[PDB]
Amino acid sequence: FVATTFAFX
Amino acid sequence: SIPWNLERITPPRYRGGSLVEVYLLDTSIQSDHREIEGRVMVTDFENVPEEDASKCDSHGTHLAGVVSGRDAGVAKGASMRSLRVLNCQGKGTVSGTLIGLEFIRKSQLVQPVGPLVVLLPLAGGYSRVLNAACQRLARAGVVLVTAAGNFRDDACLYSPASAPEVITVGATNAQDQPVTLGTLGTNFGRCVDLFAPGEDIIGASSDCSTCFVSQSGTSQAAAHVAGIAAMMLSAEPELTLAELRQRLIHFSAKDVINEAWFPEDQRVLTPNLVAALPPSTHGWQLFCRTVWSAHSGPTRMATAIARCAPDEELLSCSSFSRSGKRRGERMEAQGGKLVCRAHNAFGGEGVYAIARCCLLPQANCSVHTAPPAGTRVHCHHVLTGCSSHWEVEDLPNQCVGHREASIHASCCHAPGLECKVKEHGIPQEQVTVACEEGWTLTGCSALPSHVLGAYAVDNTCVVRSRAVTAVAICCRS
Amino acid sequence: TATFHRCAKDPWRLPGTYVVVLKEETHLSQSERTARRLQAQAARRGYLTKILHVFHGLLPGFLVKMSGDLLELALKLPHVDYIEEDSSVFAQ
Repeated sequence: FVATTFAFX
Repeated sequence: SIPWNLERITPPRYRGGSLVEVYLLDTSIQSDHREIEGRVMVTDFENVPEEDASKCDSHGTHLAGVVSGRDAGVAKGASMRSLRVLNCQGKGTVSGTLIGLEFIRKSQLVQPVGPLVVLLPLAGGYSRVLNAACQRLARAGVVLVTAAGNFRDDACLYSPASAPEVITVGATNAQDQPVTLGTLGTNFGRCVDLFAPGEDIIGASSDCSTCFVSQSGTSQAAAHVAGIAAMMLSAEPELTLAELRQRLIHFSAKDVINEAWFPEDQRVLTPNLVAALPPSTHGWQLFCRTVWSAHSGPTRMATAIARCAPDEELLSCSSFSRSGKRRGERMEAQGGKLVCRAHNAFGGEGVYAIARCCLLPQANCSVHTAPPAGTRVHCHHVLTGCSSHWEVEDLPNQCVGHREASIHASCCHAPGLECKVKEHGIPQEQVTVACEEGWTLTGCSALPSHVLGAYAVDNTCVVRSRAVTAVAICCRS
Repeated sequence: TATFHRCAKDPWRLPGTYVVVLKEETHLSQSERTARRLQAQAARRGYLTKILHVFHGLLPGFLVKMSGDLLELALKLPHVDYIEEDSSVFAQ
């Protein structure tokens, strides 16, 4: 899970 | 070595995309990355809100790679063209997305090519204008693939996820389970068409021209379906959106997701499908799908309607209510084409109409109705469905209903169609009966002690009750 | 009979920009004329506006930057089907 994907940290 | 997600979509028997083009609306992309270099064309169309470099094009590079990367892509051939509608923080506007969709249509008019697939790896809240524009671009002949959304929520509250005639795709993980991360995870519900691998998907990384990273989202999942669709349209260039969606459904792994993850009311509405490439084995075959309407709402005269695609036939019609406060369903004509309409009871919270829509060329179908008498009708060629509706508040090729009810029979003239009726009753919250392998469930109904509803789940007829008997109609060539 | 619509998720709204959506059969020449009409009736009232884009191809219509005050006026323009306030979409 990466922050470039909404709504991940 | 083969990444899990690519193995997962390999059929049990097996042996693309070059005639098809796949437009992508995302962040900028690192189009020199070896996964995609020489394969993605940057249009340099750009329409993004202002911010509030390897991170600017991370999302879009990975997705370009999932669709078409030479090592880790789904449709390793395919040509892509890319528009920039998301800024460096992953944000865009409806307005900008509208202008992108307008741009793809203008390009097609100016220099026509083959079939076009548009990947929409974004969402916002429900939008009337964005859903209308997708619908319109679909009716012009373009296939749209869209993320379900990442908020562990009903997908019908987001766009373009909820848009009509778009293919909406949720995400599953290596255990075939719905992706969940705290209160986040894959959306669900009746606006989701199918699921695909969307957790820990290795793809092209914009950190370096040869690097790779694992990302998760419903975008990754929609990217697998876009690539599958591109290869399906390279093999059968002439497919209509109905015919392509019926194949994506048919070739999906079935009943492999554990519905417990979903909130209770959404298990019945969420398809249990994980996408997969078509096998080597593929002869005509009878494809049917189940279409759940919007919920009717609680007005006393409320009706829900379920419709098929223009090139599908409605072979049966049923209905469901959680309270069981219900006045049944009936098939009625509309623009010369049959729809499925369910009726709420006085005091009920609403009902669903549940259509069974099939590709049956050369079919002349009609409806045979008997008002209350118990009540009976029959096809005087093949019975494909039984429906019934009543106007009271409480209680062969032949359909039989309650004495106080109207009974409606779906009769089709189909030379080359064989059909049979299979029954099963027991003493029971849910009773089930399934068609044999190689047959297609065309109709599902309960015999006339108080039932919530009936629906076709794949090829199984499901009856829900508060001697209850399930009745499945099954057909083949 | 024209209606107005905006995102139910209040943080995702972008007030101050509006998609004006016109009736299906409206021609691009009509779309451009209805935009200049909006601009003119607004300026008569002291409002600057800015026509950012004129849609034709899928939906006819246009994108305008203006204050919300004008929505009752813009809803009354000829050919208008409905108007929607711009909002955010996010990488999924």
